[PDB]
Amino acid sequence: QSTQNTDSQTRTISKNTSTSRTHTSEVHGNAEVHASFFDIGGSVSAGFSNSNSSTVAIDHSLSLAGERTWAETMGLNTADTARLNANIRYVNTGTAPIYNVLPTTSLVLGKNQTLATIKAKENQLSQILAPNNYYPSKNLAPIALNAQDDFSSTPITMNYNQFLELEKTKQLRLDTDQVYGNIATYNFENGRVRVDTGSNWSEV
Amino acid sequence: QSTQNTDSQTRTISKNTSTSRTHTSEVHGNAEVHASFFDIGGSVSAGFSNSNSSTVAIDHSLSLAGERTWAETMGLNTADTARLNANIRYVNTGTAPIYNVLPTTSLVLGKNQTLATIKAKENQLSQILAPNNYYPSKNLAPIALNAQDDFSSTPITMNYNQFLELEKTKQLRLDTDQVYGNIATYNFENGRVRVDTGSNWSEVLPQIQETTARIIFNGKDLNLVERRIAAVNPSDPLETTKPDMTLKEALKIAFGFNEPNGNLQYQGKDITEFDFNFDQQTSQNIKNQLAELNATNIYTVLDKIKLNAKMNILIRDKRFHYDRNNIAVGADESVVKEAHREVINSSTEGLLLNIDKDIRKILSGYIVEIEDTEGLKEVINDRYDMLNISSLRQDGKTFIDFKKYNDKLPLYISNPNYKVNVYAVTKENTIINPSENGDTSTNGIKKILIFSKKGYEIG
Repeated sequence: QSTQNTDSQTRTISKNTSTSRTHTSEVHGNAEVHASFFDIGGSVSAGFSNSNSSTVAIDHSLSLAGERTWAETMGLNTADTARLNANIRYVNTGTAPIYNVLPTTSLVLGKNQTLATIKAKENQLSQILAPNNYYPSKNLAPIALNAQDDFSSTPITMNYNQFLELEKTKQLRLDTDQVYGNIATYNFENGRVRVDTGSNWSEV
Repeated sequence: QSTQNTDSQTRTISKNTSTSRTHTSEVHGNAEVHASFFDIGGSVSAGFSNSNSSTVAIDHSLSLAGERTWAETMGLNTADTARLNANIRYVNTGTAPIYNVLPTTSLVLGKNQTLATIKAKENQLSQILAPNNYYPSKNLAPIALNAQDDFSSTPITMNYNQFLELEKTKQLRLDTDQVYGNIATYNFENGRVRVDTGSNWSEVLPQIQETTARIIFNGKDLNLVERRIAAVNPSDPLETTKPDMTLKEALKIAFGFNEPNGNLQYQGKDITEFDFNFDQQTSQNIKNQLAELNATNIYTVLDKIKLNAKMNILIRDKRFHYDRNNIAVGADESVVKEAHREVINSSTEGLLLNIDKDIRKILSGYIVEIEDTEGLKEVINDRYDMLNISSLRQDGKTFIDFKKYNDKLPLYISNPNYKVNVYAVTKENTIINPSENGDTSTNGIKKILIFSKKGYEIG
């Protein structure tokens, strides 16, 4: 949205001049009946008047125009109406811990109208998820997911009709499709439990 | 935003011409009555006038229009209203150093409204974080985090409603979710300690947490010091291969404690002036061990307390009361003034006296009043914000500057007899609230009374 304010002061200085030439004819008539005690008369008259005028004129003028303009504009794109951001936590109810946790989740509207399918990026990585624990911990606030893309440079987009349906129905559900994560194994060499980045729980 | 200035000069040269043709009719009437001494007349008249005109005209015209236009425009996008930038430092309170430090942090609004979660990028890398150190060092300025893309080419974004809520509430908190970082190991080949980029402390820290007892202690300058000591889990056969750990041996090796006269001591202070705290599992196990040992005082049997894995032992100082976060804050009325009495010479501008470094951290500020012989309250400078009157010294004589508010000049002794009182406020008494109503009469709060001397005695 944008607002525009505009002021405008206009000084208009105007000149005018004029001439005019009039030519007037005229034909008059008259009749008359006079009456007295003993004197009665009558009279008939007619008149022929020509005339000719010429009017020469000139004008000067000023004008001071002050204007204040208020304007407001709201642009929109129907394909990119809304951007999303999820606040989510990770829960381990299992028995073994899982390392380098990257869940694959899904934003879904309605019955089964899937908005988007997003794999967890490097901002969303969980190094350790021990069992009976949360990532992040319960005292802390949940994490934010707002980028479908890999290098995470694109927000999660919603078009117009889905935006209207979301603000009407308020039904936006989240599915956990699959979870990536590695095993750390014991080393008999030095006792140190080390992560194999190659193996994952998907195999197991 | 953009501003536009515009000038416009317009020359309008205009022509006009005209004709007109008028056709006029007219019907006149008249009556007349004349009267004289002996002559009376009357007359009736009527007139029929036609007429016809034709007016031919022409006009020329100029116009000079000068215009100056000012314009201003402010564009905005509601999804990308604000960009953020954090100034942050890295602190190592641990014991081993960590290499190639990349913390994963989180910008959070409100209660739990998370703005963003950002992993530290290559601009934000810390090569070394030795314990008891900062990255960067304390003399230098903290580092700037302002990026989201793993390639640092996109700034962190805030929309409109969050921007309004931030400028209203000013509540923007920062969470440290997890920290990436590597171990450097010793090489027996050439002695050179080398970084394994493959291994990280993520592999190691839960192994330490699940096998040790944790003890937190704050007797060294009221600072929470955490140490984990390996202790036996009986249900794990490999874990039972360790030698047994009594509590007293653990406190000796972990905190530098000693028995210089057969009595366990931290520095010159007895262990009996420290109190113990346990979570429910550890407290239950200590209860069971004391039930088996048939003893009551734990302080007598510290050489017999068998420790186990996953224990948690908080050891604090009884004299100073603490908060929810176990930060030092302010002791009992039997502690404050019980020992803050020094024999020193009174003076103007301020009070040169030596306050113990531990004790001073529990005081938020001081209140300076003057008492009449009969007894009258004329506080020298009131309000919470001007409360702080303490300073730092180069030889150990922590000042209380009484010449802070009197026009950058000294205290007003109206009479030599006039008593000069200086009091202090425990962090649990005077609060963080600064000038809520601007009134804030310092009289209405818990004040202890440490220094009280006569002005004439001052000389």
